[PDB]
Amino acid sequence: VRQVSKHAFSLKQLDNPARIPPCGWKCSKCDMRENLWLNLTDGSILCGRRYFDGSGGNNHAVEHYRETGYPLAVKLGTITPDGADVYSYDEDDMVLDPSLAEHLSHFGIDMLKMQKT
Ligand SMILES: C[C@H](C(=O)O)n1cnc2ccccc2c1=O
Ligand SMILES: [Zn+2]
Repeated sequence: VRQVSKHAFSLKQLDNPARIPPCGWKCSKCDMRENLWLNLTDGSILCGRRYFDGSGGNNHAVEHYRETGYPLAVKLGTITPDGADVYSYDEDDMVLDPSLAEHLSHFGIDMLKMQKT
């Protein structure tokens, strides 16, 4: 392998004061509680793409990307002190965010307190 996102150091985050718990997240837009992605620009929590067999998510995170251009999302439940799964929609890859700890702090998340799913 994963390479540093071209957005890791230039990302401009919006001020979103909503409290984000350490576990038991929900899609803002549906019942989903798995394949939930936190968009690092706006703090939106939304579900991953639908699988070919119609399982998986309801496309809410990717729809939000197409509407906004906000490129980086981190998969809740993968955040450890060592890192997380971060996807970049405009680079179409799993990427490194060496600023991840800051990006998550901005929305009041402590990486040392999040729980592995
Ligand atoms: C976050 C995003 C989604 O599901 O909305 N996502 C996540 N992982 C991927 C892995 C490979 C190819 C595409 C995606 C993707 O769109
Ligand atoms: Zn959803």
